[PDB]
Amino acid sequence: HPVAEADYFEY
Amino acid sequence: GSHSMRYFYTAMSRPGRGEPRFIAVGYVDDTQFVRFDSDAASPRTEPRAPWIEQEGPEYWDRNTQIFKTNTQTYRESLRNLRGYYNQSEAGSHIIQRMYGCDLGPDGRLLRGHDQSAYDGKDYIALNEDLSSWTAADTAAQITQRKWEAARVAEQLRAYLEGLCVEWLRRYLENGKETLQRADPPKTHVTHHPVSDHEATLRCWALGFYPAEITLTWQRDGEDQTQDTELVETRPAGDRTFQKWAAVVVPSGEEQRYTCHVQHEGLPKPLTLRWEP
Amino acid sequence: IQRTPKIQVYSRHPAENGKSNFLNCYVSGFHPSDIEVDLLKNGERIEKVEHSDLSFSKDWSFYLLYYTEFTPTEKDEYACRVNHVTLSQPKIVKWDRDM
Repeated sequence: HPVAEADYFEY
Repeated sequence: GSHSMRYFYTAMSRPGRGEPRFIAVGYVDDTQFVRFDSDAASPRTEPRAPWIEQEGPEYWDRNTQIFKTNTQTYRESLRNLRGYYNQSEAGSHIIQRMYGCDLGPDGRLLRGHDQSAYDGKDYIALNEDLSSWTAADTAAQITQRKWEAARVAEQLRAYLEGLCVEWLRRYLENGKETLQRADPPKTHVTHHPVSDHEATLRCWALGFYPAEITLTWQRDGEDQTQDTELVETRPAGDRTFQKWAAVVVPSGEEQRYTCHVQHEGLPKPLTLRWEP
Repeated sequence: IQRTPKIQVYSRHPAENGKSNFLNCYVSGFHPSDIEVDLLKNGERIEKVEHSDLSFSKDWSFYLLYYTEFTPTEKDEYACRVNHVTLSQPKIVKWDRDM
């Protein structure tokens, strides 16, 4: 199962 | 044995040809088990191994939501990286990310990983401490600052030590007849004259899983690293892998050469020779 | 910035004439990811060729397996034809059952 990211995970 | 899970993301811009493609694939060891492709007619997470099919709709929906969200986020990230490198809007660029967890033979967490690249060059990586970052350049330092500000590392650590290991263990149990089965290489040595006084000895390994294998030639018990042609381990298409190692030897000297095979599937390492 | 593909052409099972098998072309070690791969039978493009999902190695280079069912014979020639941004023209690698 993959990790859930957020919008602040943006580079 | 030891086992790992990895997700591999590729986000690729293509100016003039629509928005950046996002594709994610998931692996346990050398077995792919899911894919998501934003260019698919109807993008959704799809199973790619029989043992994942038993997961319920909630699983597929969750995965698809995550990947759809990433499809958007990674497009913004591509825009951001373009700016960090003062690049023109004309060129295609690629963010790649690989992450996941490694288990030791006891099923315990060995270590976690989260690494990113931009246009094929290392960009930023989570350190083994799962707490700090290594940034490759002053652009990646901008990402690092952003990720430090947003405590991204803490969230990756939670995943890597938690969900990652938990799911990997589940997959290993569900797919135990394959994922926890090492198939040893089937081996033979072939002989092909290359001239009157040289011949090729090719040591073959076929039908093995997982892909990790060591295939070497020795002459009089000495490794022949420089004189050995070694092809990249290659997938057969039936889950197994193939590899060969070849040496060109003086005619008549064939019996001085031994092929040595190490594979998880082998309790005992093989020593093979040409058998005329 | 760019890495040219490695190419291997080979069969899934040991080749036996008149026995159905799979013809593989494995392209690997390339960057960026766009790549064109055709399997050829006596020089002509085979139509129904499938491929694996895009993934990459630890060094970030991409790899793909292209494959199709085939029945090798003594006289039919097979090959894999690859183009990539790094190649000025398509590269053809012939199927050699000893490779």
